[PDB]
Amino acid sequence: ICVCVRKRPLNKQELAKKEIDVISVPSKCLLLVHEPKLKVDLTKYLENQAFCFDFAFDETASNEVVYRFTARPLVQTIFEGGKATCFAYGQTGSGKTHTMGGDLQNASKGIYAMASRDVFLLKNQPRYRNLNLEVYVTFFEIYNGKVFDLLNKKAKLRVLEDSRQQVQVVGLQEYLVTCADDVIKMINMGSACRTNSSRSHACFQILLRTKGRLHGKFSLVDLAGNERMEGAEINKSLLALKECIRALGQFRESKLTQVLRDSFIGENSRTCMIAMISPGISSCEYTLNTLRYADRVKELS
Amino acid sequence: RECISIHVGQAGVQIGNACWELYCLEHGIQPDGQMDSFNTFFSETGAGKHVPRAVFVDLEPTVIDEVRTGTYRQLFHPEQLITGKEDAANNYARGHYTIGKEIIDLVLDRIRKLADQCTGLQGFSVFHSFGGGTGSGFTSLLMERLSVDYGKKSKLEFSIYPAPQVSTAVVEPYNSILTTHTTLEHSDCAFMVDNEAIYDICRRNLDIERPTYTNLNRLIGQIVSSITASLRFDGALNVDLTEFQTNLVPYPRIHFPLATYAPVISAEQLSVAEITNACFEPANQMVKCDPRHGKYMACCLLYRGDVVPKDVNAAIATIKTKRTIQFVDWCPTGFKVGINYEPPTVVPGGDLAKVQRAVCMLSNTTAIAEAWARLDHKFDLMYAKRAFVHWYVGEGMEEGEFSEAREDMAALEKDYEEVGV
Amino acid sequence: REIVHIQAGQCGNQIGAKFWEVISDEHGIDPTGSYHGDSDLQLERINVYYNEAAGNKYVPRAILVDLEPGTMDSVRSGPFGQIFRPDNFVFGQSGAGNNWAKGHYTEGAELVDSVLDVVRKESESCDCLQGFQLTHSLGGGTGSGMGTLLISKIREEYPDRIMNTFSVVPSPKVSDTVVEPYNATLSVHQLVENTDETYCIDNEALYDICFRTLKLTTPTYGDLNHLVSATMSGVTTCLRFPGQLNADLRKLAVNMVPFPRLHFFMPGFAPLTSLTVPELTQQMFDAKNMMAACDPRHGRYLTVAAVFRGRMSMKEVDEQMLNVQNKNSSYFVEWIPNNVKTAVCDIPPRGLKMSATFIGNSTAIQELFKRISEQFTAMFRRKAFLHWYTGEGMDEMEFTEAESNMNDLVSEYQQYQDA
Ligand SMILES: Nc1nc2c(ncn2[C@@H]2O[C@H](COP(=O)(O)OP(=O)(O)OP(=O)(O)O)[C@@H](O)[C@H]2O)c(=O)[nH]1
Ligand SMILES: Nc1ncnc2c1ncn2[C@@H]1O[C@H](COP(=O)(O)OP(=O)(O)NP(=O)(O)O)[C@@H](O)[C@H]1O
Ligand SMILES: COc1cc2c(c(OC)c1OC)-c1ccc(OC)c(=O)cc1[C@@H](NC(=O)CS)CC2
Ligand SMILES: Nc1nc2c(ncn2[C@@H]2O[C@H](COP(=O)(O)OP(=O)(O)O)[C@@H](O)[C@H]2O)c(=O)[nH]1
Ligand SMILES: [Mg+2]
Ligand SMILES: [Mg+2]
Repeated sequence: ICVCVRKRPLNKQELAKKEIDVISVPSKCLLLVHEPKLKVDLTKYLENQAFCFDFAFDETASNEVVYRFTARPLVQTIFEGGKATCFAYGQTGSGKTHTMGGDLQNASKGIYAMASRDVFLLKNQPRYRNLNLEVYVTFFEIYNGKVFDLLNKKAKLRVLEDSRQQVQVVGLQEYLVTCADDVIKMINMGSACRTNSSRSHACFQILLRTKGRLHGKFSLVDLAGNERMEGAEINKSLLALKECIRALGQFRESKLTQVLRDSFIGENSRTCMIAMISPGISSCEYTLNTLRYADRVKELS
Repeated sequence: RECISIHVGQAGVQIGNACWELYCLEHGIQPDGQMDSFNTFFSETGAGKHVPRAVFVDLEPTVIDEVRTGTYRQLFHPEQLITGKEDAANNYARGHYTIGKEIIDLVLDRIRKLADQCTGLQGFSVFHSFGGGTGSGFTSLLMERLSVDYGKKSKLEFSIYPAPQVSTAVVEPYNSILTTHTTLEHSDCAFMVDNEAIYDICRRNLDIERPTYTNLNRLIGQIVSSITASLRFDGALNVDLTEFQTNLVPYPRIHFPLATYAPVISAEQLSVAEITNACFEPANQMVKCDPRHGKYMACCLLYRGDVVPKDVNAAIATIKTKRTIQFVDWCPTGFKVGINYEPPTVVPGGDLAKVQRAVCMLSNTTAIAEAWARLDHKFDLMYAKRAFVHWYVGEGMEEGEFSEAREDMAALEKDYEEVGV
Repeated sequence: REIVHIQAGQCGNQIGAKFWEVISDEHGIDPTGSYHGDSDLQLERINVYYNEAAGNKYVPRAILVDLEPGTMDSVRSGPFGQIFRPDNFVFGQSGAGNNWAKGHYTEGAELVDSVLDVVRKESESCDCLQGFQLTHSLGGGTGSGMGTLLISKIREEYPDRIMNTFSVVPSPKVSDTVVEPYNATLSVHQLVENTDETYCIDNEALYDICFRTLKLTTPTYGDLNHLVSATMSGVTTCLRFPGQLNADLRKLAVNMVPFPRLHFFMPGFAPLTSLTVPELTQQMFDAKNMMAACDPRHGRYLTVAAVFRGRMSMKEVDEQMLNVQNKNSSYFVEWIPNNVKTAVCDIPPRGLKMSATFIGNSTAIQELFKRISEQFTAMFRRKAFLHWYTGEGMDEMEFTEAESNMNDLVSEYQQYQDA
C-alpha cells in the first residue's frame, strides 16, 4: 500500500474570485494546510497542519511525474502475476479525472495511457517475452450499485457471487490491444460515454492473459467526489474501500469493493491511493476530510 | 416595541404551552380571552379577546392537537397552530430538507401574517429541542430563512440540551451538533437548558421521584418568565432585546448565557441575601457544569418582587467576600442589576409555592463550554464508525456536512477556552 | 401514523391469526362487533392497526395470502374468523411449493398482482401510511418465496415507507422438509436487501423454550405459536397504545439499526407458557429466554430496546435496567452511547399481572446465520436436491450468489465485535 497526495494549482475561476491558496508542500513527503481560523473574539490566525505521505506532489507536478511515483511501480506487479489497483480520491473538481484520464480530454496524457505504454514496453522485455501474454483492456463505471460497460455503450451488466464468494461481472467486454494507440482509442470511447463530473466510479482495467488463465490485472479507478441521496452509496463504497485496502496489509459491502474484491484478497496484490486536493481556502474543510481519510489508509502500512 | 414567539416541535411546543400559561396567569387573562405594557407579547384582537403573538409548528399533529383541545383552546387563533401529518423521524436531515421544505413556506408566511400587525417589530423568541427530529432540523431551516426576510431583527433561541435519563434518542448527539452548527451564525443569543439540570432540581427541591415533562416544563416556564418579564411589564430591567444581549454577549459567537433560578421550593420568607447566595451555587444551575472552574465575562442579576437595592447591594458585597469571584481579565465586574417589583406568580395546582421574592442571574461563563464537550465526545465517538450516518445520507445529506459541522464545534470549544485570561 | 399488515403462507397465516385475535382482545374487540370492556385507552391508536368500516365494526387492515386454500379456511372457520374483510383473502388454488423457486417465480408471480392490487387499495385508503409489516416463514416456499417477492415489489411502489417483517427461521428439529436450508438462505439474502427491520423468530429457539424450560413434551405448532403470538404483541405495544413514545416505526428503525444491512433483532419475553421486576429483567436478558437460537455472550449488543408492562414503578425499572448493563457492562458496545432504551406501559397482557419484552440488535445473531449456512453449503456442496429448482427456471449461480451474500453478513457482524 502506497498513499500519495497531489495538490492542483488554483484555476482561472478561483484566481479571479481571488481565492487564497492555503496549501504548501515544502518537501516531497510533507503537505501543509494553512487553515484559516477565528478566535472567540474574532481574531484571525492560522492553524497550520502537517500531513506526511509516501509522496506529496505540488502544483507544478505534471501527470507524468505523478504517474512515475504512483502507478508506474505497480505495472511490474501484474507481470509478476499479481493484482494492482490505483485509486484517485478526493473532492469534486480536485483533479481525479484529469490525472487518470487525461487533461480536462487528451487520453495520452493520463495515467491509464501512461500505464498502458509501460505495459507494452515490459511485455517485450526478455524477462517477460517468454510469457507469451496477450493484453486486454476494459472500461466500466459504477453508478448507484449498478455496473455499466463503457466500451459496450453503457450496457448495464449483472454482478454475481457464488458461495465460494468470488465475484464475476457477466458481460463485461474485454478488448484486445496490441498498441498504446489501441488503448488510447478505448479510453476516448469510454470517456466519451461516461456518466465532466463524478456521480460514478470509473474503472479502467489492463489484463494480462496467456492460456485461458489470467496472468495479472491492473485496475485504475477514478472515484466519485468524496464530499439525490446517492451520496449514501458513494460514502458506503468509500468506507468499504478503506477497510478493503486496510485488510490488504494484514465491511458493509458495496458494488465497487465487490467487483474489485479479488484485487484485495490475494497475497500478491498491491495498491496505491492518490489523494487529490483543491488548494482554495473555500475548500479547506473538504481538503481536511480528504487528508484524514488518506491518513487512515496509509495507517495500515 | 412588539415581540413574536415561535415554538417548533414537541419540546418547543410543550414548553411554550406551559409558559404561555404562566404568562396569562401573570397578566391575568382568563383563558377564554380577556381580563400597552402587556402588549409586547399580545395583540388586542376583537373587541374583547387578548391573544398571543405566537406560532406553534410540529411535523405531526398529536402535540398541537392537545392544545386545540384543553382550555387555552380559545386563547389562540386556529392559524397560529401549524401541524404537519408526517413525522420528522428523529433526524435533522429530514427536518431540514425532506420533510421541512414542504411546510416552511406555510409557516414562514403565517409568522409574517403576525408581524404585519406590529408597528416596528423587535425580534423573535424561538423555543426548540437540541436533539430531536424537527427541533433540530426545521428550526435550523426556519432561522436561515428568517434571516433572509428579517435583516436586523434579533433572534433569541431557547434551546433544550438533552440528557440521558429524561429519555433521549441514540442519534441525539448527531442532531444537536448538526443544528447548533447551521443555527449558530444566525442567532444573536441563546439560552441553553439542560434536561438533566431540571430533572435534578425537581429531585433535590420539589422532591419528585419520577419527574414528568409537565413537571419539568412548569419549572422551565418560570425561568423563561423571569427572563422575558423585563420587556413585558415594562419600564424595569433589560428593555428592547438589543440592550438585553448587549449585556450578555461580548462576542459574535452567539454566546450562550448560563441561567440560575432563585428559590425553588415545593408547596404543601427567604432573605434577599440568601437567594442571591443560592445563585452562586452549582446545584441550582440550568446547565450541569461548574463555574468555580472557568471564568465569568458578564454577570446579570434579575430580581422579581419585594426588593430594595439597599439590600441587593449588601448581598453582593458579602457574595464576593468568601466566594469564587473569578472575573475575566478584560471585563469590568458586570452586575447589571434589574428589579421588577411585580411579584412571582406561580401556577395554581403547581408543585412550587408562591414566593415573596425571586432572583434570576444570567451569566456568560467560559465553563458553559463543558457542555459543548460532553456532546462532542458522544458525537465524535459514534461518528468514529459512521454509527448512524447512513440515515442522514439517505434523506440527501453529504457525509461532508457532518465533518464541516463538528469542525465548527472544534472551533467553538477553542474560542471558549481562548477567552481565558 | 398508520400501518397495513400483509400475512402470507401457512406458517405466517397461522402465526398472524393468533397475533390478531391476541391484540383484538387487548383492545376489546368482538369476532366482528366493536368495543366491550371498561378500559378507555385502547382506542387512541386503534387507528394504527384497524381500518374501520360500516357502522360500528372494526376490521383489521390485513391482507391474507397463500397458494393453497386450506390454511385460509382454517382461519375463517376458527378463532376470529369473521373479523377479516372477505375480499381481502387471496387464495392460491394451485400447487403450494415448499420450494422457494415456485413462490418467487412460477406459481408465485401468477398471484402477486392480485395481492399487490389489494395492498394498493388498503394503502391508498390510509390517511397517512406508515409502512407494511409481513409475517411468513423462511423455510418452505408459499410465503418465504412469494413473501420475499411481495416485498421486492412493495419497495418500488413504496420506497418511501418502511418494510417490517417477523420471519420464522427454521431448524433441523421440528421441520417438514429436507430443503429448508435452501429456502432459508434464498430469502435471508432477499431480506437483507429490501427491509428496514426484521425480527427473527427461530423455531429451534422456540422448541427449546417449550421442552428445555416448560415440561411440555410434544410441542404442537400450537403451544409454540402462543410464544410468537405473545412476543409479537409485546414488540408492537408502544405503537398501538399509550402516549409515552408514539413510535414512528421509522423512529424505531433509525434508532435500532446503526448499520444499513437491516440488522436482525432477536426478541425475548418475560413470563411464559400456555414476577418481581428484578426477577423480570434477570429473565428477559437470559439466553434461555431469547426467541432466536443464540446466546448474547458470544457477542455484544449493538442496541437494545425493552418495553415493560403493567402497574409497576419506573423508579425500580430504570434502576434494574442500569443494573443489568453493569453486572454485564462488558456486553454493550461502548462506541454507541445511551444504547439501551426502556419503555413502560400500564395495560397488562393476557393473564399476566406483570410482563416485559425485549428487542435486541446483537452480533450474536451471527450464530444463527452461520448455522443455516452450515446445512446449506453442506448440501449445495455436492449439489443436493437442487434439481427441484434448476427445473422451475433458476440458475445454478443464483445459489452461490445468495450463499456469498449471506456469509458476508456473518463476516460483518463478526467485524463489529471491535472496540
Ligand atoms: N424539557 C422538556 N424536554 C422535552 C419535552 N419534550 C421532549 N423533550 C426533549 O426533547 C428532545 C427530543 O425532542 P422532540 O420534541 O421529541 O423532537 P421534535 O422532532 O421536535 O418532536 P417530534 O416531531 O414529536 O419528534 C429530547 O431531548 C427530550 O428529552 C418537554 O416537554 N420538555
Ligand atoms: N493538475 C492540474 N493542472 C491543471 N488543471 C487541472 C489539474 N487538475 C485538475 N485540473 C482541472 O480542474 C478540473 C477538475 O478536473 P477533474 O475533471 O480532473 O476533477 P475531479 O475529476 O477532480 N472532479 P469531479 O468529476 O467533479 O469529482 C478540470 O477542469 C481539470 O482540467
Ligand atoms: C415499536 O415502538 C418503539 C418505538 C421506539 C423505540 C422502541 O424501543 C423502546 C419501541 O419499542 C420496541 C425506541 C427505540 C430505541 C432507542 O435506542 C435503542 C431509543 O432511544 C428510543 C425509542 C423510542 N423512543 C423513546 O424512548 C423516546 S424518549 C421511540 C422509537
Ligand atoms: N412456529 C411456527 N412455525 C411453523 C409453522 N408451520 C411451519 N413452520 C415452520 O416454517 C417452515 C415453513 O412453513 P410452511 O408454512 O409449511 O411454508 P409455506 O408453504 O411457505 O406456507 C417449516 O419448515 C417449519 O419449521 C407454524 O405453525 N408456526
Ligand atoms: Mg472526475
Ligand atoms: Mg421529531
